Amino acid sequence: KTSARYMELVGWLVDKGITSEKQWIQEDQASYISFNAASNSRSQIKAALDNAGKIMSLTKTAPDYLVGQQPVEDISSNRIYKILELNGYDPQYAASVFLGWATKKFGKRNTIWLFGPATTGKTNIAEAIAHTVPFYGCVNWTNENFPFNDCVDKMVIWWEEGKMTAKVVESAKAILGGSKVRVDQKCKSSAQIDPTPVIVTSNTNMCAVIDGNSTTFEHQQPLQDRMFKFELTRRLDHDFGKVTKQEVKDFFRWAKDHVVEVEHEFYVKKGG
Amino acid sequence: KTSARYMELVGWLVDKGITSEKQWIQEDQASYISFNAASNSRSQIKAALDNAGKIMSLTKTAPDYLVGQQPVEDISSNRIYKILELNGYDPQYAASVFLGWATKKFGKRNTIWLFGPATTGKTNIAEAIAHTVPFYGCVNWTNENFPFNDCVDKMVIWWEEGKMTAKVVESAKAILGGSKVRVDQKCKSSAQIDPTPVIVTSNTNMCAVIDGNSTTFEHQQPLQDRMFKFELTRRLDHDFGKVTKQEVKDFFRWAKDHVVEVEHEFYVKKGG
Amino acid sequence: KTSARYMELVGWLVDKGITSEKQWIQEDQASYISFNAASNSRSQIKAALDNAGKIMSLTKTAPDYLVGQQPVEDISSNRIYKILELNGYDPQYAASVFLGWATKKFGKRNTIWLFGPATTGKTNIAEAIAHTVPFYGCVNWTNENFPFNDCVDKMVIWWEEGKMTAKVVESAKAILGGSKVRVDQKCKSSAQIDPTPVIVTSNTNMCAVIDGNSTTFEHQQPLQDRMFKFELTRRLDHDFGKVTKQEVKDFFRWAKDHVVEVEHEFYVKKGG
Amino acid sequence: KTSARYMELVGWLVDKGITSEKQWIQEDQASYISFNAASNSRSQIKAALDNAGKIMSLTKTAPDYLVGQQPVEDISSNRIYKILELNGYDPQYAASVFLGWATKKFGKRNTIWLFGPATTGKTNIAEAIAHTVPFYGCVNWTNENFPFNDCVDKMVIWWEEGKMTAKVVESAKAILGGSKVRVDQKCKSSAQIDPTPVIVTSNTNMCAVIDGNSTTFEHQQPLQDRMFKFELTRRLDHDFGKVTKQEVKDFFRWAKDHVVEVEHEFYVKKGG
Amino acid sequence: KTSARYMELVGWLVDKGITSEKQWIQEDQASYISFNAASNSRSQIKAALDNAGKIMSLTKTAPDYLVGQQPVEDISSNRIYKILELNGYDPQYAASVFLGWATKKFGKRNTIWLFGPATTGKTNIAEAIAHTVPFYGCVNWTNENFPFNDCVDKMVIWWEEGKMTAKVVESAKAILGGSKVRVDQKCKSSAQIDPTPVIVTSNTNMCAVIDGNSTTFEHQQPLQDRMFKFELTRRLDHDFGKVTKQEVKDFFRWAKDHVVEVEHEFYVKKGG
Amino acid sequence: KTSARYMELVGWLVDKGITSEKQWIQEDQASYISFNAASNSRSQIKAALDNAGKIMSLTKTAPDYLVGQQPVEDISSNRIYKILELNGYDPQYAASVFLGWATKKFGKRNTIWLFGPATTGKTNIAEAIAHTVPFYGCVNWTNENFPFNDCVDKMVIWWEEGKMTAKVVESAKAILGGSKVRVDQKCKSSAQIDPTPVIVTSNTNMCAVIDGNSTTFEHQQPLQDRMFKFELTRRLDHDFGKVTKQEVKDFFRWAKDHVVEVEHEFYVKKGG
Amino acid sequence: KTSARYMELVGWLVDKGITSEKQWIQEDQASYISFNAASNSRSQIKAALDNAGKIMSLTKTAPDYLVGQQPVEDISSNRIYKILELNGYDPQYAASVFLGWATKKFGKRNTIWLFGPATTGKTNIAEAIAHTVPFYGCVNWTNENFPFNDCVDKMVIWWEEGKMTAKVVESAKAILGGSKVRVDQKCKSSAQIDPTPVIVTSNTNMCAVIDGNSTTFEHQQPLQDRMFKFELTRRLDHDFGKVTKQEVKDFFRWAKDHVVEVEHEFYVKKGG
DNA sequence: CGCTCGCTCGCTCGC
Repeated sequence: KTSARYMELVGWLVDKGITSEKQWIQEDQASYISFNAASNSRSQIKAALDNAGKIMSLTKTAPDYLVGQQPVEDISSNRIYKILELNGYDPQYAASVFLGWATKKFGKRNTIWLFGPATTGKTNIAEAIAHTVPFYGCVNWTNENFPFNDCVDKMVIWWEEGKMTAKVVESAKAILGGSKVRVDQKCKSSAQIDPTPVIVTSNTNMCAVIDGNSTTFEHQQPLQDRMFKFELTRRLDHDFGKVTKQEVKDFFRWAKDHVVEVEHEFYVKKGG
Repeated sequence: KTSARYMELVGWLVDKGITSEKQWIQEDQASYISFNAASNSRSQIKAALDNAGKIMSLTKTAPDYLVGQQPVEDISSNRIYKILELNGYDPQYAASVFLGWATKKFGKRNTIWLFGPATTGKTNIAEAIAHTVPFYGCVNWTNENFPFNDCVDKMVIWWEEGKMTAKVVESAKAILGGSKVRVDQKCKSSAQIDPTPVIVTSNTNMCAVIDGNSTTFEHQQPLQDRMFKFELTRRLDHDFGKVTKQEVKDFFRWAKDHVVEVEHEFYVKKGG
Repeated sequence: KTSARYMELVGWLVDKGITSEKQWIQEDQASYISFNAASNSRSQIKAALDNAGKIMSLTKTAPDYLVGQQPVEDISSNRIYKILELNGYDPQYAASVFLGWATKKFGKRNTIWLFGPATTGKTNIAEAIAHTVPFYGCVNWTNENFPFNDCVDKMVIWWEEGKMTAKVVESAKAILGGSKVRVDQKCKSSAQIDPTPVIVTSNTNMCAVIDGNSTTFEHQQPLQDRMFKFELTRRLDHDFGKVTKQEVKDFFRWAKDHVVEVEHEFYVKKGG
Repeated sequence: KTSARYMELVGWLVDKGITSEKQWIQEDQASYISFNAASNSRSQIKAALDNAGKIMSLTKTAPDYLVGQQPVEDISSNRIYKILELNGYDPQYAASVFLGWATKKFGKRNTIWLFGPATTGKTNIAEAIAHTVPFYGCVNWTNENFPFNDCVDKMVIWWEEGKMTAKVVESAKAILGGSKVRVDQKCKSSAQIDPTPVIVTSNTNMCAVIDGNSTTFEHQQPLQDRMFKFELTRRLDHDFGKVTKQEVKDFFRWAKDHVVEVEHEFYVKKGG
Repeated sequence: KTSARYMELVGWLVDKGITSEKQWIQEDQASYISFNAASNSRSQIKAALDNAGKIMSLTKTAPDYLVGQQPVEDISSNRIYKILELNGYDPQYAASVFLGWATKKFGKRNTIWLFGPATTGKTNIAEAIAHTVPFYGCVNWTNENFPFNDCVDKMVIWWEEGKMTAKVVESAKAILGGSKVRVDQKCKSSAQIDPTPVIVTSNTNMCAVIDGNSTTFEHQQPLQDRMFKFELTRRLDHDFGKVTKQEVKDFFRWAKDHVVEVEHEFYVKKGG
Repeated sequence: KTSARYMELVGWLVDKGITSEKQWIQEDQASYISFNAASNSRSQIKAALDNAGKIMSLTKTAPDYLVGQQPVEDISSNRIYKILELNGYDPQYAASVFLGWATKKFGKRNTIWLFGPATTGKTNIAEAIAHTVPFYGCVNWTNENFPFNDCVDKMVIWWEEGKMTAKVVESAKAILGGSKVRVDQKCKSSAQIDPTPVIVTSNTNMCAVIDGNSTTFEHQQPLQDRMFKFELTRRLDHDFGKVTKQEVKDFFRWAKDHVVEVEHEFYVKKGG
Repeated sequence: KTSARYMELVGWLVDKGITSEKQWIQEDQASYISFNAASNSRSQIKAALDNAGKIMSLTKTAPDYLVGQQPVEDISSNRIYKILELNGYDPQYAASVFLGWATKKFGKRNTIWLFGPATTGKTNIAEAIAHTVPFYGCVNWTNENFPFNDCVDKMVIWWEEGKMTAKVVESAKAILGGSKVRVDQKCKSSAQIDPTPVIVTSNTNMCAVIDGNSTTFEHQQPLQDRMFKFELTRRLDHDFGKVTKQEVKDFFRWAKDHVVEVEHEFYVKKGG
């Protein structure tokens, strides 16, 4: 009775696409109606749903999800290639670097840092790329005590606001460096931050260690060695935008199907 | 009688169209009397009411509920066109700006800010906009500790004056432009904030962030870049207010069908 | 057995009219004996009483309970007419203004505040007018941390004391101008505040808006436009109190049977 | 089980002739033991005690309760009369004023202040009069925004000390003249205040209106008109105390059986 | 099973006289073992314990508990008499004052003030006097007026510390003079204050009432006239105190066997 | 069925030896398995464990349990004597002081403070003294809600760290001064606080009243009078440590079999 | 039915090769299905896991787990030997020092300071050392309210980063020196500090006690005595890391089977 | 077959 129901719920959760509350309400909306019409208690169902969500968040990361089912042939039908050609960089090399960084094949340099203000248009593209996946964790830097709130234990962790001070750079260098360690949040919560690809998209200089109020350059070499620098030249135009998911998947599949030379340095040269 | 009673209550709520207790008491109050005379437990009724409210609040976008079956018909039929003609502006540009702010076509301009005294023409417009939508919210600054309370399950979020200290400004700026994040201010407050348009109506200047008890300047640039400037010079006459929903729907349909150029600035131009 | 008894109790409670505790205890006498001899209901009885109170309050108008059966003919018999003649004001114009303000069809001035001497006699008249109705809610400024508290389950709102700040004035201006918004009174308690005729009677100047901890005369024109200015000059002696209901009903009937032209000015015509 | 136990308790209380709680606990010691050994029903007992207190406060105020069937006989048989004769005040006029204030025959003059220093002779009399009534009320002025807390349906009001700030004076002025106002409670609602005889007995000067931290003289005319003035210069000597009930009842009967004409003014004449 | 256990507990509380918790836990512990081995129901046991406590507290008197009948046969035997003789006080007068204060036959003077530090010998003497009786009670004062242990129907009130602000000064004189006062504990607890003798023991100056941030000298005479100042400047030699019950009984018998004349005032005539 | 099982569990717990949770888990752990196989209610098991702990604790005070039953007959047969000879101090005087402090002979002095560095030998002595008793507690300043939260009938308390804030010193002086007080440490847990022997072992100066961040010399006299002081000279010896209960028992026996003079100061006499 | 499942789980955790619940769930496929079909309670499973962990920690120490049964058999084919040859250090001397430090017989030496940047391969070695042991804890030291919370008797603790304030120096010395004390973890939890070594691997300075914003240099001798200086400023190669447990066990066995000179110093220079 | 008290489970507030 209970075991069969739990197995059926696990099978229905595995053979579907439920993640957040909005997606679950938009997809299968009859579950809430059935629960309201039946009994007002589903502890086993809630536990099974939580287990399925944890298995989906810890199972597939980004490489098993960004693999498309059909590679595109027309390179002019993608906005990413046009943006890369207008900015002044190689599109194939950038795609290969992105595929190598998202697969966990770089090593210590597992953090991509961007440059530019909020009027460049890259923030919307980054938000769309972060929301196109299932689990997503935004790094809300609002206090100087706990930098990671609800962004731990997800799929893709990205930062869109907040500046790291001098009291958090020592922890960021060990968290974003790509090492598995168990860290306790508040008191009754102890998670394990694993090595995942985290993209940093801000405006200020991330390598400048802001020691409270001033700026002290005492450990910029490790932050520069374990960090990247991808600058954007051409900004976003008017009447052009809205990053979807099928085009991104096709671009990822085309970049993975044709791998070329991939470099490993700090400052990216003007190639292409 | 449990499942059958819940099904009958759901059917009566779907056919009668009741949202809260006030609407049910004002309209057909026979279902509530029957439920009170029959069983004594109100947990199922509360769960059904919460489910109905959630289904009514989450279903589509904020601009999808303002488009009626009537097309153009008559352009001049509301007080907004008369106010724009008396002050000296264009109606087409204002309609395009409203359609872009309600649909999120600009990306950054997703908040309407007002300025001027109460005897000029803003309080009546705000009251009409709040009364035109039943599922509207208002962030009343009653306390200086946890002012953000009723912020979920609503579309039109109101905003008034008050000593807004530096605390939740960083979380409100990410929600006023278009994002999805949770903000906790007390005990049970874990709830995701959906992207919806927020209207700001105040008598004084709300562009400067207050530092507890004094008006200072710290985060005025993001509020000026995300908010929209709406200056006024004409005085408030007589018989202003009480706008029906049909005129608002006709204006929204005319603005969505007849669109001009796309602009992105703080002030309002008189072109068109 | 239990359902029939509950239905009989609901019918007896609906066919008796329960508005207060003391009146219900002085009128009915076998209800307590029946409840002690039967079961031990509480939640259902409270819900039924709340529903009956809501249906009795929000269902009709406040001006329908003040109509009389015969109009008054002697102008030197009622105390209100004598007070209006001794104060030096028009009686017919004042009656027409009161009838227009009580019907909710006057405009933006839905509140009437008086400013006279200390020991005059208006306090007894205000208390009699507040007690003449069944439901009456006073604005007691006991807890300074919360704004409006005693304002649900009533209709007649009377202000006695309490220093209103800027936030309280801004929250009250949204309801005193004819709008409808949700005002919070505790920790998560939203309720629809409908527009009703609020009568203000105190000795302090209500035009001076306090700016939290200091005094700043900044909200004068809107406070003067959204209200009137009814001052007194004559003083009453001993044996002038004890306002009944037949005289008030006769005065209301005489004012409704003869309605003149209503004006709109802050300064009343001192003629009498 | 509960209804039968409540009926048995009511029958035992009616057959035993119990009125208060302390006397019933000190005398009828078997009823409490039986209630503790059987079912524990405290809510029903509290409701019955509240109903008995309300019935005692409604029927028979102070003159019909503190008036014995036997006469006074000798004039020298009361401490209050001896104190009034030694201080120089009129005894018949004071008795008439007390009978008029305790009977509701004064109208707006329902306030009596007793001016005195430290150990003079009025504090002990006030304490004895407050302790002679089992269900009396005391002004617990221990907080700023927390005025009354235990004075609902109390015909006897005791006052010892406590300077009220400018935030409850407007509510106290309307209640001291025999009115009916709703005060803000410390919980979240508001109780009902009935027109009972409230006496004042402070130590400093009650004529100065404490408006927060200064003295207000512009609004002192109504407080002076709706108040009395009593002075006591005779110090409390040894072998003069112990106020009982038979002497007070005899004094009340002698004052009611011989009423004189007193001038209704601010001060009290000592003629006679 | 439950009735027999309740009867055994009542018998052990009545005839056995089990009042202390540590002694009852160190002696027989069969009731706790039975309650742990049985179910979790303890309403009857709690009611029996409350009834036993009420029966033990019902008794205003300390002479039958402290005074005995065995002869001493010597002048000096207890340490209290030696301390009083070394400090500079009368022996017979002190014994008469103690016998008059322990009997509760004074009337107005029902307080004992002790001047000096806590290391002199007043705290140890108070602890010995409280432990010499079988039923006693102490209530500390840490915050303002919330920490109240148990003192209903007692005869000795403890006062180790507690700085009362300008709020309860007018109520303490009436509560410690010969009347009652309202008590506010947590929430669902309300009682009165009977005329019991409180032993005041402080080290600073209690005559200067702190009014929040300053001093007050307007009602100190009323609190000083209803008390007995006892100067205790002679400190101990090397760990003095620790009086048992036999020594206290012998001292009480020696003080009662030699009674002299003692006046009723505030200043102690130390003439011996 | 339940009573017999509870009696069997109590007998099995008494016929073994309960020390703490870690010792009970390391020794016999079949009680939990038996309780899970028999019943399922954890309340009965918790009550049985509490009864067993109370029965094991109710045996002796502290001096009769810490003193061994084996004589030495020589002054050179313990590590304490060697440490005292190396650091330069009197052995007999130190043993007498320890016997007087552990038995409650000084009265006002009931705390032993060990001053010096961490690598001296005081930590091992403190650990041995804490492990020599079965039930031992510790007071740590980790939580900012309650500093003295470890007080559930503890007979030996050890101090290892924690600042001395201006708040708990007044409560600690009444417990460390030898007086029958009942100070509450949590919420509704005002038990009989007896004068238990407390030991302090820190490296910094514990006589500095840290009032936030500075140091105010105003609450150091009672802590210095109720505490001791010992200035060591020898550091931690290499290859020497881990004192057991045998050395403590031998030292206690040598101090009890050889009693000399007893002083009452900080630095004791070392002549001998 | 749960007793048999608990016994089977305990047996599988004891003799089987399972440590946590994840390994037991991933091992047998039918056991997880049976546990899901039985019940949903996890308290018994958690208790069994805690008992197994306690039995494994009390039975086998860190020496029996870090040392293997077979040696490496190669004095020039290992990662540790290559790192020592590249950094300039002795192999046999380093192995002897490691065996002496990881034995728990030095007295106070329980940590090891390390320098150099994060690109020297120390992070990979720390991750391998943390993954080679089952029970691994972290030092979450960020806020100034809670000191150490993730230390519940961990066998291998790794120090990450954090500004060590000047207040917990005594608590750190009592934990790293083998001082057994019953210190509280947070508020509602407590444990016993056992003598276990904690590894230290970071990039900042451990001697600089950063007290919030300043730097305290008074405490340095205990940190230098209870630590081991290890240089790591020499740059190594790239594309290395990923150390398993077999190599570490072989190195430990080779160091234990061939012991040379062992000293108790601290400043370990690059010998050889 | 009906009245009543003890064992056990459910709604709700404090910390």
